[PDB]
Amino acid sequence: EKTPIQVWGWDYLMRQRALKRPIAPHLTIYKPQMTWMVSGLHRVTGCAMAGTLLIGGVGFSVLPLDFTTFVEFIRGLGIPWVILDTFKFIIAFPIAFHTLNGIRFIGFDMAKGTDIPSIYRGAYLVLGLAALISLAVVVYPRWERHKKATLPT
Amino acid sequence: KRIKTFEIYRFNPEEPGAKPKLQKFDVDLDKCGTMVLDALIKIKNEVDPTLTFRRSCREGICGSCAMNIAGENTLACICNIDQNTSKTTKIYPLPHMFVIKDLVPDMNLFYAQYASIQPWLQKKTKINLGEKQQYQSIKEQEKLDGLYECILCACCSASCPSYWWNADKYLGPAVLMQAYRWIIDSRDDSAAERLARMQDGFSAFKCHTIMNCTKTCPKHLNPARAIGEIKMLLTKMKTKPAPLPTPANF
Amino acid sequence: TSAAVTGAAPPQFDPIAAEKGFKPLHSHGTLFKIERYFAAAMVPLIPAAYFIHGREMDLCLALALTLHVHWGVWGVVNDYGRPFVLGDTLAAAVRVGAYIFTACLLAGLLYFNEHDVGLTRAFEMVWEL
Amino acid sequence: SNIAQYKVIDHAYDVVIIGAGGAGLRAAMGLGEAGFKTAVVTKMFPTRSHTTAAQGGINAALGSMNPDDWKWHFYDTVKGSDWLGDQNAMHYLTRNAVEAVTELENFGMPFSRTPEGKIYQRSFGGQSNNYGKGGVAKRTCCVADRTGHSMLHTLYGNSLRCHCTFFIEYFALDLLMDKGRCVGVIALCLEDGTIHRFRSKRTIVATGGYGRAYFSCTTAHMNTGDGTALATRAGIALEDLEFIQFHPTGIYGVGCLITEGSRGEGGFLVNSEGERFMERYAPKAKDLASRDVVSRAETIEIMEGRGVGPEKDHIYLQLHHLPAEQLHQRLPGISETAKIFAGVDVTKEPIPVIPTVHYNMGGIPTNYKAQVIKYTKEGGDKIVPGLYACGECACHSVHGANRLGANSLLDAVVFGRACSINIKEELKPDEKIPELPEGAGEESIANLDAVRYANGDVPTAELRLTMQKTMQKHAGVFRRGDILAEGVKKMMDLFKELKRLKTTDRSLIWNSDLTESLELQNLMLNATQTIVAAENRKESRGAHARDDFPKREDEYDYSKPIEGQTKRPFEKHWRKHTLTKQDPRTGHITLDYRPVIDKTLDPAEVDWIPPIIRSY
Ligand SMILES: Cc1cc2nc3c(=O)[nH]c(=O)nc-3n(C[C@H](O)[C@H](O)[C@H](O)COP(=O)(O)OP(=O)(O)OC[C@H]3O[C@@H](n4cnc5c(N)ncnc54)[C@H](O)[C@@H]3O)c2cc1C
Ligand code: HEM
Ligand SMILES: CC(C)Oc1cccc(NC(=O)c2ccccc2I)c1
Ligand code: SF4
Ligand code: F3S
Ligand code: FES
Repeated sequence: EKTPIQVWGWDYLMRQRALKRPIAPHLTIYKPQMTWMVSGLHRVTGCAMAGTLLIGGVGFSVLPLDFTTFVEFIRGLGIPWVILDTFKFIIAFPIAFHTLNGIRFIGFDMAKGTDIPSIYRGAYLVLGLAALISLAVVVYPRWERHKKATLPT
Repeated sequence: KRIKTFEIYRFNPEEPGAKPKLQKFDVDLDKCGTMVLDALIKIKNEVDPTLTFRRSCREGICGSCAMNIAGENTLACICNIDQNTSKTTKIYPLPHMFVIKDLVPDMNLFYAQYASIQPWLQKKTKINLGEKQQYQSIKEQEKLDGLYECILCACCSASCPSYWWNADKYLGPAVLMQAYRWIIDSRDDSAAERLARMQDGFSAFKCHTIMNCTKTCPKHLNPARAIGEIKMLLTKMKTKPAPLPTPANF
Repeated sequence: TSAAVTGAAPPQFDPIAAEKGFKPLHSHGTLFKIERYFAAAMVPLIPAAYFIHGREMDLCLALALTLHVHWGVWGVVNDYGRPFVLGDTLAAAVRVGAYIFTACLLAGLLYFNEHDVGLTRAFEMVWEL
Repeated sequence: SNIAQYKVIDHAYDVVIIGAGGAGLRAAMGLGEAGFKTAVVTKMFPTRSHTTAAQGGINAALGSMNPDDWKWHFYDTVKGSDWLGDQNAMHYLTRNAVEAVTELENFGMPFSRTPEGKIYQRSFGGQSNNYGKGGVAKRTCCVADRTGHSMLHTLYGNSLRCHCTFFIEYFALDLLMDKGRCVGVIALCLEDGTIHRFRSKRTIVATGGYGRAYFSCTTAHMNTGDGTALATRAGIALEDLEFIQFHPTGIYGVGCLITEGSRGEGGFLVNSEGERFMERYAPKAKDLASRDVVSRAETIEIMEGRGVGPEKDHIYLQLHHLPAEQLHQRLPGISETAKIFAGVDVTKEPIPVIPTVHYNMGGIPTNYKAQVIKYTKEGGDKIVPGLYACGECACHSVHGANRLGANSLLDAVVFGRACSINIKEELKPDEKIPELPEGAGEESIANLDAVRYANGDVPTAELRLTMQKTMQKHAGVFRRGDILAEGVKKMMDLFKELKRLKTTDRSLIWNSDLTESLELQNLMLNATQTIVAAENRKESRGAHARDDFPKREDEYDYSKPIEGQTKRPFEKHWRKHTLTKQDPRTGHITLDYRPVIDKTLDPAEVDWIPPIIRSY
């Protein structure tokens, strides 16, 4: 059920249709800004992750394949160590950035940090911390795996 | 001569089979005012009288000339022309609004929604309309600053991707800040009933904190902050303070 | 010439006339609040699962992420499952599909934690590569 | 109607208001409250109306800063008019100020406040306590910098409760007359090119002023004097048109108004010497002297080489000496406007400003009840049945020869309300909506088509400009009989160039080429009538200043004592209203003159104010 204005609004949309009037261009023409790019990102990450959990969970169930014989198949390719840790970085970032920016947006929901300096500081800080955490979590063990390979015993 | 070139969205509903266009217009910057409106006028008067746009106030207060310049929603009359002539400056109408002709969008859903909030003082005790002044303290009235300035230009509502996709159900940042301008008016009683009118999951809550509104507002106001405030109010995280009591001698 | 036909009033929202007979109460308020409280609670959990692993974290990740992503996609769906662009039946089919997406998600994860390595372990095994 | 088809669409309303600014809306509210089927026709969304651009405030003796009396306001208002003001109407204006402005606040207009919680009041131009004997009055109620913005948005807001039905972006073509009586309006709907005929028992004309008659003005692009054009085309003579207010402080390059509030908060005008020159031209009120006196002060200083800037052709308005806490609390909008347009940090540099066309005290003649009037020499004030006018488009006359600062927003609200009040108490529901005479508005349509497909050599924008340019040069702040005569000579030629009009846009849907051409016609009527009136008034009074007639010619010489003089006859003195009667097609104007009303509405309430010397 709808408010009265939302009823009105739909009836408005119907006239606008029936008058064969065009809709003023929008995404095609609007300037890229940290405001919306980052919202776009927050949803894009949020969604990608869910989609991976679905294609993942359900995929490996509906296939004869399992997760172990998958990790051998890719290893088999013996792809370079930098590429792999980059694919790792790609996995960390959605989790990091969305988690961070998730709290950011909850501020915005509560009227907090809503001026433009706060909006841009917030943005950068959250892109930073997420990338840092993503670069740390990839490199740190890979760094300890090089310490293992070449150290004193 | 310094020749700036403009790319100006066109549409003629009169003509059969007509589809939107982009038209280049060259303007001698030395024979033209500092502001983007000035160019549109020059072009209308000296080059193409069929070029059609809205304007009144030449000073940024009516909000009639709201349009999309250089990618962002602004007022044409206080947007400086981009002096660097190797750029072409693009001028579309307010994004995602039905158009009538050229830079003039059907603005009526916007308006209807602003009616819906009931933008007028309500009092639960009938007053003698002319008789005396309602008390309101300075602090109390200063809550209205950054709220009553809104010129109804729609720049921000038309920068909100949620209001793009659901203009029909989500009210949008312009109408919502104004809904809030009457909620926190200490002189207004009906805060509760005002909030009741936008309880549902679309009216107010489809604000997904994208922030393009507070960004683009050519009056340097903040709707995203006001909406946030409504969310706190709408979830009982906060309440409207009661009016400071009207002192005995008043 | 002025031989003409009676006109009608232009469409226009009467905010008072609309007010007569509509009272309805459905506060999405208390629902919105918890969606956020729940995301706030997940902030601890995400790093908690970086460190502490096991079949029991696999379970809580699987439960929190199922419930959070439920409300997630629902929104995304109401944001783009618009009847103006899809017409109602097809758009109510996207609404319903937001729930099928929740239930398949869980089903898939449960399976994956029960007849496969588990979430935390699966993450280990790609990080080892 | 020759060369096209037109969808006409008929409506029946109790009262139809042309206008949706201050006056228009306040009228609508009262009417819709009192029950009437009210229709509001406006060529722009009502918030875009020029009222929204107002700034400094609205006068009322609220006494929120110091004790006050509406009689003192009355006084200051009449002294303001330089005794061209009708004192009955100036009485109604001021008596009802306190109540009118209180209502605004009671409607939710968010006035700035005093510590006590009351409406904040600032000082302004041409006002004083104790009938001119006291100090600089504080009567000017303000919402900061943007009083007009807040007032109009409030009225509009409250106009959504009154069930008044809006027709937004309809361009009003003509009044529908049926033998000296007005039965409605005819307009062009911009959204679809349909033509509309509104039948109505009343018609209120509230169309604002005609600032765009000139090259440089503070007014909006939409101030084209349509309402006055309408009346002129209904065979109604317009009154006092030669009285054109030049606001002392519009921004030099662009005409953007900088508020008188900025002086009455402590700002002053400064010349090239660094002198605060207004202390010479008006010792008692200094930079808060009346608008006509200040503008003339500047205009001389420019003439006598104390101009400022590169070319020495404007003066400075200085504010930087005031606290920034006060500059942001009281003048935030003009703080910003000066940044945007003049590059000026107002707390550190002065603003480049110069007198600028602002208000039009002249307009459609009316009585104290705002009922439009025609005037015979021997029959007198004969009311036009069905028609009312208020706001800038009217000449009540509450301003006479000089409008006071913050008195117009008042006149709009007060006499707007007065229209609703006076109509409730004169229109009874036995009387039905007037049936239109046949062929109603057929000519108005003929003009539309003609302008619409106009062929000729001279485009519509070129003509407007030379109208505006002519007018700026020949009917300025200081005038002479030869310059004026040469200016009439040129204006009447431009009227003839109208027949050679080019238009280009042929559409019906949202055609700004067309409506601006309709506006240009309307502006020619006002400008031609304005200048012939101005050319003939061989005196100096209020805004109208003749170099070659620098005295104010009244019935007596009010600079000698009065006892033992002999009253000059009507014909030899100038204390009268100028009336201008123009054949719209030929363009020929004939003058007439109409006595100034000196009685107040009730002598037991307030005593009429005899003329004296106007010394600020
Ligand atoms: C920059 C500026 C600042 C000012 N500041 C102050 C101040 O601080 N205090 C003060 O007292 N006064 C001030 N004034 C004077 C005052 O604001 C105006 O005189 C007042 O706003 C006029 O109100 P109005 O309703 O008569 O007309 P406006 O407010 O001019 O509105 C005119 C209306 O008539 C309509 N209209 C016109 N032509 C047509 C047509 N052909 N068809 C249909 N509709 C039509 C328009 O659409 C519009 O809605 C200021 C004026 C200016 C220019
Ligand atoms: C760890 C802390 C997290 C927090 C605080 C958080 C918070 C939020 C918030 C506030 C939203 C609403 C955004 C909006 O309305 O625009 C949201 C949306 C979403 N989240 Fe999360 N989230 C977290 C982790 C995750 C994870 C791990 C996933 C994994 C699949 C996920 C998937 C989503 C999805 C799909 C949405 C969709 C709604 C949208 O983008 O508009 N989130 N999240
Ligand atoms: C092009 C930019 C300015 O605009 C766009 C275009 C497409 C999608 C979106 N962004 C959303 O649709 C979106 C993102 C996050 C949360 C809610 C939403 I409704 C923005
Ligand atoms: S908020 Fe800023 S942008 Fe949105 S309407 Fe009011 S002014 Fe125009
Ligand atoms: S752009 Fe739109 S979604 Fe929210 S904060 Fe701003 S309104
Ligand atoms: S024309 Fe008034 S806002 Fe630009």
